[PDB]
Amino acid sequence: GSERIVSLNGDITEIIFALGMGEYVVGVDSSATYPPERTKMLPNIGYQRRLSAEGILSLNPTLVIGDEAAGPPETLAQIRAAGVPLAITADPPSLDAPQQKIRFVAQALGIPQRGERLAAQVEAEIAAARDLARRITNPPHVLFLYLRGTDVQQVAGRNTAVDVMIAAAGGINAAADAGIVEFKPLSPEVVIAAQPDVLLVLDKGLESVGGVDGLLKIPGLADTPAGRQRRIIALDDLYLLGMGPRTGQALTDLTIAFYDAAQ
Ligand SMILES: [Mg+2]
Ligand SMILES: [Mg+2]
Repeated sequence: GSERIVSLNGDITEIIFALGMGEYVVGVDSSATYPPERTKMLPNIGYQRRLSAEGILSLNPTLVIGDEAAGPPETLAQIRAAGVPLAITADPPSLDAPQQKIRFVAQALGIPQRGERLAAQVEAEIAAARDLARRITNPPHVLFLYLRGTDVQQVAGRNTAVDVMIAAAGGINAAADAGIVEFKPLSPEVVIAAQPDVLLVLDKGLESVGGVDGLLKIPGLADTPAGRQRRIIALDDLYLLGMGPRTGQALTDLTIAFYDAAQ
């Protein structure tokens, strides 16, 4: 019997491939960039937060699977009303999200023992990266910026995935430390007070502002130690924010970079 999975979030998609079940995926979202060579060859269903039932359903799924980032809620009710099985998992901002999503997905795909194996492997890489973070004796102050050209310019504080990543890697989230919760508009006051040692951004956000030169035209950013030293870390969003099987690898990368910033 044929199995036709539609996955609604990139991290969920990454888990499906990592569990060795990628051949059954018929549709993915825009954020599904890993493994790049395999996902870019698959039909897109749109933006994970801006979904239509028509988009999902006309791929003729046997199963629709995602996490709490998938929406809107009303589209999700349309899937269930069509009688297509729908499995939505929680995705909390914590280092426990990867293992929880892995087990949920493996169970939803009837391969729970495979999910225990991958979850353990991922756990091990997370633990190994956190140990590498013990190299840092002087935690750098890090500011995460969420950028979309001039339309969106935001900082991330507490109760986010990126906050967890910054801390686990041995950095201080400078925005969080100043009391910012979730995503808030970036102000010159916040940046200047924070004096971040390093600016953390997304690949596509950094391109969208016109590279490093564009980024440093945002008011307040140039007058920070990060701005003066051009100390910018850019990661793709799925890798940094997704909390998927590669979390331990992103942490290793971040902590290596945070150590350089600490020097
Ligand atoms: Mg401060
Ligand atoms: Mg997610």
